[PDB]
Amino acid sequence: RGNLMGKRVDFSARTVISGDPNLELDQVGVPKSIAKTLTYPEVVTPYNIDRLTQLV
Amino acid sequence: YDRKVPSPTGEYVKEPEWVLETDGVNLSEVMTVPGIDPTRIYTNSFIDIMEVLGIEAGRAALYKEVYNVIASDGSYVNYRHMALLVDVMTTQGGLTSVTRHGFNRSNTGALMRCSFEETVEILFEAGASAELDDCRGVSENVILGQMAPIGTGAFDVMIDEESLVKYM
Amino acid sequence: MSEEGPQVKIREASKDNVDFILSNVDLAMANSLRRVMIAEIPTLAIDSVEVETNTTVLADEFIAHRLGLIPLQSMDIEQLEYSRDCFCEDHCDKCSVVLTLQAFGESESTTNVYSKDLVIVSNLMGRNIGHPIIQDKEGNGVLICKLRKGQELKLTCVAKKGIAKEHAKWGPAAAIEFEYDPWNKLKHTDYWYEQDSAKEWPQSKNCEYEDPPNEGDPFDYKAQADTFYMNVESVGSIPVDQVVVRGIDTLQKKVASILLALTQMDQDKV
Amino acid sequence: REVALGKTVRIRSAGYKGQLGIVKDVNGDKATVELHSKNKHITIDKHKLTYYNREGGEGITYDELVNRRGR
Amino acid sequence: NTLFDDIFQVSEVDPGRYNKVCRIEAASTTQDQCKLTLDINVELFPVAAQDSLTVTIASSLNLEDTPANDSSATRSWRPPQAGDRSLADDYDYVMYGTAYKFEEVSKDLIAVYYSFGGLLMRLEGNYRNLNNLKQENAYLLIRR
Amino acid sequence: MNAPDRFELFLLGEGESKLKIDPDTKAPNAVVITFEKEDHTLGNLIRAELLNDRKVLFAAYKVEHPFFARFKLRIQTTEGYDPKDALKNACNSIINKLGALKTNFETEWNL
Amino acid sequence: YALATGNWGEQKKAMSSRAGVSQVLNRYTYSSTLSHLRRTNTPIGKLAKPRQLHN
Amino acid sequence: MIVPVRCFSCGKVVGDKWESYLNLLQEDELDEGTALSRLGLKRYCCRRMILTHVDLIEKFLRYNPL
Amino acid sequence: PQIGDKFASRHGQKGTIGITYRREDMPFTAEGIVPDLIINPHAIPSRMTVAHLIECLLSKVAALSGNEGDASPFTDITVEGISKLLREHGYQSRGFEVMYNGHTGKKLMAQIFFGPTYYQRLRHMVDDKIHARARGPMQVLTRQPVEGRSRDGGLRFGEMERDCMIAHGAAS
Amino acid sequence: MLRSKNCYLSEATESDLYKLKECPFDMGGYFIINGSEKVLIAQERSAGNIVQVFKKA
Amino acid sequence: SLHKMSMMAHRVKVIPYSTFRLNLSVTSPYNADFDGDEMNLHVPQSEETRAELSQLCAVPLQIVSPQSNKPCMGIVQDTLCGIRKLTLRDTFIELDQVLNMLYWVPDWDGVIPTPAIIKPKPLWSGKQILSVAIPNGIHLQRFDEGTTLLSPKDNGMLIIDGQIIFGVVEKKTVGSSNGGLIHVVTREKGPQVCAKLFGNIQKVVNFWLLHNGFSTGIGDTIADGPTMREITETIAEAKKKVLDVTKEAQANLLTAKHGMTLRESFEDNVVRFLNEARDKAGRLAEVNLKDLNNVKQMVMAGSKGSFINIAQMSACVGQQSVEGKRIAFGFVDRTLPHFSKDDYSPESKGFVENSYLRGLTPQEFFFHAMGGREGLIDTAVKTAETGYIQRRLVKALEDIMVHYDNTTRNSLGNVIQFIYGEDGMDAAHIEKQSLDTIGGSDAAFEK
Amino acid sequence: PSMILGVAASIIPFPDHNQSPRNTYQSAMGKQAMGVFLTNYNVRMDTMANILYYPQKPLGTTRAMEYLKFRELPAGQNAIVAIACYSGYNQEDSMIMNQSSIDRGLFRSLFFRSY
Amino acid sequence: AIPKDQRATTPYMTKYERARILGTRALQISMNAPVFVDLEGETDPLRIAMKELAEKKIPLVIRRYLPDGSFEDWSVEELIVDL
Amino acid sequence: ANWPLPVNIRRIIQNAQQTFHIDHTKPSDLTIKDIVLGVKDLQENLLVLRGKNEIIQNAQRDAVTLFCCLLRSRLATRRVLQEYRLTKQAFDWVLSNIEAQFLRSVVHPGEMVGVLAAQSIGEPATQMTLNTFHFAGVASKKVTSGVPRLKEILNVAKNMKTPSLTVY
Ligand SMILES: [Mg+2]
Ligand SMILES: [Zn+2]
Ligand SMILES: [Zn+2]
Repeated sequence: RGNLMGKRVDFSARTVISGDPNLELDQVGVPKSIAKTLTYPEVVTPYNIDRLTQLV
Repeated sequence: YDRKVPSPTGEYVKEPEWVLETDGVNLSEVMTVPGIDPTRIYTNSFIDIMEVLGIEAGRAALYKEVYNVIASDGSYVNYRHMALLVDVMTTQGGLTSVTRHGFNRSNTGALMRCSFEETVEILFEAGASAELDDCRGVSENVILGQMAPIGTGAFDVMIDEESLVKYM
Repeated sequence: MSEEGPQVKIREASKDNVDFILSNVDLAMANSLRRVMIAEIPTLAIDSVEVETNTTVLADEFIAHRLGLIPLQSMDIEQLEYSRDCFCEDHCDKCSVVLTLQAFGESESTTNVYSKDLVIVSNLMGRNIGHPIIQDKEGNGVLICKLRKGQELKLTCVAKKGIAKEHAKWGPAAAIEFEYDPWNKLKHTDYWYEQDSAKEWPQSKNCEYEDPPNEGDPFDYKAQADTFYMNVESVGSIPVDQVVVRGIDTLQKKVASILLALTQMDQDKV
Repeated sequence: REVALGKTVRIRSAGYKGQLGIVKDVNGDKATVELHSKNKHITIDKHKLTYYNREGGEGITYDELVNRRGR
Repeated sequence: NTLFDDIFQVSEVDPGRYNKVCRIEAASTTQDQCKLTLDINVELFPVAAQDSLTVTIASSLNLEDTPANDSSATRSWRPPQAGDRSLADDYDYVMYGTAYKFEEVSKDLIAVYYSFGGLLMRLEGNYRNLNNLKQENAYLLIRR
Repeated sequence: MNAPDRFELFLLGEGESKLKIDPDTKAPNAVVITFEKEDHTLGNLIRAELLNDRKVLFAAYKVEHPFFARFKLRIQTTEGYDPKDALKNACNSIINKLGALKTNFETEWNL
Repeated sequence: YALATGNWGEQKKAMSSRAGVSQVLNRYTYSSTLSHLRRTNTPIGKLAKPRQLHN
Repeated sequence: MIVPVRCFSCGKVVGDKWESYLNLLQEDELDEGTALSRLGLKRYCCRRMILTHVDLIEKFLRYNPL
Repeated sequence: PQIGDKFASRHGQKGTIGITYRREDMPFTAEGIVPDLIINPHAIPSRMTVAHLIECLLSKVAALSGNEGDASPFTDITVEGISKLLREHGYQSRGFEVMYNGHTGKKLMAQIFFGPTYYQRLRHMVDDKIHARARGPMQVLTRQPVEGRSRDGGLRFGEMERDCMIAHGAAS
Repeated sequence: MLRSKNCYLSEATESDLYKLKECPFDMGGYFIINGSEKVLIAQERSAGNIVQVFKKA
Repeated sequence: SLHKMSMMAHRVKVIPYSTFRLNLSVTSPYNADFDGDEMNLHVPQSEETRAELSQLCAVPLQIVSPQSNKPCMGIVQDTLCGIRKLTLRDTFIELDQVLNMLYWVPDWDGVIPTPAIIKPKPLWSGKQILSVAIPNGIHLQRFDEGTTLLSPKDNGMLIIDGQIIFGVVEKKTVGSSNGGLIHVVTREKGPQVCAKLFGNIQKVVNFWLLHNGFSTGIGDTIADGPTMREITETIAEAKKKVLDVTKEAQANLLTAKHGMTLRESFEDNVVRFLNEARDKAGRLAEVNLKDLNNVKQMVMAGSKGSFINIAQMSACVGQQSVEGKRIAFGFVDRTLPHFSKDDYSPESKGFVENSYLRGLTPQEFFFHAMGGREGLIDTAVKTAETGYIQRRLVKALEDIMVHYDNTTRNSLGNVIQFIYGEDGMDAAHIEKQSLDTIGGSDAAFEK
Repeated sequence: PSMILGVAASIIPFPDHNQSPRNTYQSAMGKQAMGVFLTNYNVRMDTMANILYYPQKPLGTTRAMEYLKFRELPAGQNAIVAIACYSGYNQEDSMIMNQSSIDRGLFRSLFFRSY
Repeated sequence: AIPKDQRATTPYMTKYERARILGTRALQISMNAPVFVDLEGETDPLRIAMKELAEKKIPLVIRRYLPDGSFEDWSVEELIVDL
Repeated sequence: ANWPLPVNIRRIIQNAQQTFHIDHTKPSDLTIKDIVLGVKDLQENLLVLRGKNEIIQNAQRDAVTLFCCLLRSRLATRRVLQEYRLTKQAFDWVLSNIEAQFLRSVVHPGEMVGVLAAQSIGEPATQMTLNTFHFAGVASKKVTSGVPRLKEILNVAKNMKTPSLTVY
């Protein structure tokens, strides 16, 4: 009940929420620090080789 | 009380009637009292409803009780959810309480059962016996870290050679 | 009397406030002028503080903030170049003013430190900038900190050009009164009368100055706001008339820069 | 073995002119410099910022390659 | 492009919980069956009880030289110029709206409902005799 | 700390242009101009002056987000009239009005 | 030990002794300190009567 | 601790008004409102800056320094 | 102070900073007074915080007159006396003021309540609550992510989130 | 306990408290053990030697 | 996380500040505010999870809640009051503001609608801009009490081809109502269209309200002299009736209702009289309030407040009750030491005849404090009890599946329902409808 | 009659005009207010110490807190508050605070940590 | 146990099946699997998967498992997509 | 008469009247035979089970009785020819739209209905206010309702606080 059906996970963040009337219905304002910390693994493909090289 | 008795001309009208309210539960003998209507007698206690009526009548009484419970806050709940709940509670021949002595004492997998109540007792029972866990539930797959056969996992995806050579 | 443009009429003038009436001008222009006057005038203020000895009971950040909030003379501010646009390492005589403050506790009683104790050690080259503004009968100026016997304060400050948009310490104006249409002739607002509008809502002081009281005439839908009553108050770094002149100049410079950018992009396109 | 490591420096040009900080990490031509008054870290070219002494004195450019010392 | 014309003497003006919009009921002085119930803005058109207000329903504001056409719908209305001319110059109150109801009352009386952006007007008359050329998207011009 | 620098709202960064014009396909003879580092101060004045013109059929501006100091201005003019010409005329009129106002204020303060 | 851990009793049998008798002084605000210095607690452990404000 | 240099709301400089305010309070026996009016603080935004100020610097100065 | 810092009044009206504006963008009265804080009126009717408005009016009167205002309970002070004093000062019976938009300078309808009000800063700041983990330190026994912001911990995917995801049907 | 009969600050004046680097606004009433300030929370208990009658289930 | 709406998939937008920013319309399903709330964010690590989150847990995909068969998201807070004030009959907008509002709304076709009034001065009605925001092809028709095709109270609703004809938009149209505009848009067009409509409406209403302004003040809870006199007269009449009832009961001349003793009937009569008096005073205070009152304006919009709030804030506070009864005799036959023994008057038993604006006496202050403490304790117990109940319920039905044979079975394969919901229909795709055959008369049915 | 309140409840102005839960919330949250906790700071070494730059006495004082030394050691500031729906950025419980006031030294504070 | 003429399952394509197919196609494209349709310059695997599903060019077979254990195979191109 | 049903016929007919502009004056094109045959075909085209044997056919037939009754009520010949005046193309469009909406409103297999029901029942439980008292009508019987009543129903308590009985 504390380590099988519920466990701590990676690639997660938590910070104080706030309102923004200028945002869309499906949109969340992520702080720059959180974006720079959290990462997503992308497989290099001919369609994104230049973008991935620029990011690297 | 007022009852919406249909009018002889066709419309629906409010016909006042006398209703007796009792503070005791003895419907076994009250139904035999002459001068009353035995086909309309209702009791807020569903436990003894199936003592004199059927299991289906008990399920209907339980559903009515739940609907009356969710009636004052103004929230509206779809009939399907409450119907499913009362059908689960009355799947067997009697009331199945939502507790460790009710739906728990079933034939489901030990791993999925032991994740809510005390665990080591049922684990010891499983060890003493030799029952087989089919691992077709959600709790077993969560424990084993596999894709549970629910939602997107209810089917299997395969690749076909005929369609593969069809396109190109 | 210059062309059919905006007209001015000064009611009251002083060393810290100017009262004038704006006529033959649109609301947007007046609002833009007020915004520029409150958040666009370049001034001079302390930006960097170097602390050598601080034995007082106040924190270093406290004293730095208090020094940065102290107004300074900015009459000849157009002769000082921005630090970012200056070809120097940190600060030179043509882009900054250096001030040093030294305080020690000699007497047994508390020894106050005032803005008049600041001493300019840089070379002003004849420019009228950097002098602290002391608007007080006693001449002491803004009180910085209080230290007793034994305590010693010694630090060096650097003053740099800036605008109120970057930080509020560079603002030359304190509060600007803006009002138009003392009577509700344009119906731009709806009053909150409980029993009567006239009795519950006090009359503004600008009602007597022109704007004759309305009558039971039909509402005029072809009228627009053209007369504005404004009162500009200055902190002391810049005179009020100079504040208004510099606000107008800044607005003109911004519009001219927009026009220049448009012309440059048109030339680049062709 | 970079010389620009743990030395008090002053940032010139850009928007951080006149600021005081200490170099922390060097990544090729870019180096990470902290700030004294501001609680933030910024990355700029190592050839741009000047170099001062730890105790305090005159400041020099990136010519510290020929003199592996402070000041 | 004119579709209606009458005198419509007005009576019983009472807005109701409002300060800028009034509801005026009028009856034509020529026909004994015509009736009107229209909402107007008294800030620009301050009418009073027992008054004559010539009304006119037009499909378009163009002059008689240009015949009625369906190309005037969704034309991205432009601010009026100085040299342009229109039928509105002869009136004091012109409103634009859409018809949304055509009800039948009694045997020969029909009611036409219009909505001028929120202001509703109800017009009655003899079917196939007076209100036989009203479809939708019609102007309303009122003269003092 | 994620707090942006205070100078980022009024200083043009590297690789950024003050003006950037994009044609509008929604309506003919319509363009969209994006300004940088401006916060309503030039936007209101420019919109009012453009609306003061007679050959301009549309003039509006908006600020997408208070975080970034940038507003978009959309101008639609009549047939045969360049929106850039209308913008230049509005700017020239603003300059003339500001100069006249400054001269009048100086004359009034002199006495 | 009693004044530090807050368990009123000897070192042994601390499980059966009361806890929270001694607490670190709250010095975030003068009002907070004054409130903490005039605080009472009733050891009870489901029941609404003891929590109600009696007359 | 010490009087703020500038008013928070508008930005009027009140750093030299504390000594004059105390002197007017303790020589001329004027009430707070009259002293505030004499000092030139018209808007209540500036009035609240020195009307509700606590001089905690003296308490800190009471302790013996180094 | 920055966006996200918790602030509250003396009447249980807590909140956090959502946006910040400069002096030019803030609304202003005819005398050039801009507010330090702006509070949504929707919080008043639900919470029945009449004392907030009463204290605002009393503080405005005290600032205008210079004398300390008595807000002790069970006293003879009523709203009518404060209103009379404010009207004598010549501002408004109920404290309403006429402001302007500021962005355009146009007059604003629905006159705004104005006046000083005591506010306090709470110990909860957004700087001490923001956390983010991506493959940080590792535990020993359970070999699951550690717990705690100070030691670079990871948020727990509890059981409730598990049944929520189950109901969503997102098995992967 | 601080500011008690056995404490040095019981008879100290404002000047003495300032000299001893102690805040005159401090009220005492707490124990200083291991350099940490501890306050004993009052414990609420039923009064003894009192006859009480209750009805059982 | 109680319901599935507590988990949503959003689109990342990088912002220059260290906080989480979300649309105001998604707070209702989250049940969250901005007073210091904390919320967690999880990112996927594979294409499988990313695609399934985008196609299954997207925010627009959960507009209609399957629980209550109604949309779980709508216009709330000041946007509701702004949309109510904008759609008023007397609301008119000038040319420049109309152009600004039109440009603010995205996906705009660039066509300026014809103003309602053209001759004296070009003026656009408030409903025109909202109709521009609303996409075409949507038709809605709601009839309220006393609503006709020429309704003078501007009640009800009627939209034709995405154009507002009449009716002030309120919480019954852009709220969480089953027959509201949001439900119709979601059922007719795609969820993306509904999200775009949400954004456009929010933007236009916020822009209009920014330059208009909305406030509240102390005077909004102040009634005139005659209204307070009438309230005091009603309270005095209720007190006189209570005193007469007490005098009748003390003389043993009051009959006891069957099934209860004299004390219970007397207490029921007293509480009924007090509640009726409070309701009457509140109704009088609400009636006296003008249309320009800010609290009343918020009440009409439905964003916040209620009739009871106005009553307790302006006219009179209700009788304080603990455990469903009046204030019990904590002392020996007394409630407080300041009262005499055997005092059954409403003031001594916890009736607050004052109001929040007027102030409270110490006795009613103590009674109100006791009531608030009881309420806080009740919520504190109830949250834990309902949490445990929810956990047990989730555990009970955590393995119920609808299979490809349209039967609902558990993990063991036992059949509990041969067809889901006895009809095999999704909950989110059901709307309330009227059957015309059952109702009416035989003659009407035949005709 | 006002003597029946506690230390935290004695700071609330006009507590009789508010609902009881509001008074309870204010009393609970008063202990978390930031201010000058003691004049003995700068000589003590505490784990955490938050003090205010410019503490200010409340304008709406109460007679009960005269003996509580609240005026000598306040825990807040007098800020001008406008109750309005401006820009729609202060919905629910959010608030809009002036940036110029922040730059001029409003509500800023000091933080002390000891190891 | 793979009947064809006795397939009683719905001919339509469920939301879960659509999500799974789109995800699998996107993942395969991301890991450099051959694409049977032109991309129109697109570079996002998920949108390429949606484009392939639009014209029914995904070579996949859905195996729907009956509760007893039997199953029937449905081709992607033969499943009607309406949601 | 107001009951929740899958497909909204009124919205469909209103949309079909708004499109395919109805003159309201010209005679209609529908015939009695065409209307009756179209209604019967639409009734036969509603599939929710898709079986072949008699049992599944009967289940499909009696699982859509309410929807068939509503469709018959809303698509009567007199109603179409008098109020909902449409043309042949409009009628065909209405039938096709109704069939498509009904087929799209079927529950997708693989959905967790038990968890949905549990959440839909538990959410109002948390959202309810205090439910310990105030549940009294004419007679102050202190009838148990709300959270305690729901808890005792779920636990199936053999001794409820306030047993009741109703006699007609
Ligand atoms: Mg909250
Ligand atoms: Zn230089
Ligand atoms: Zn000021």
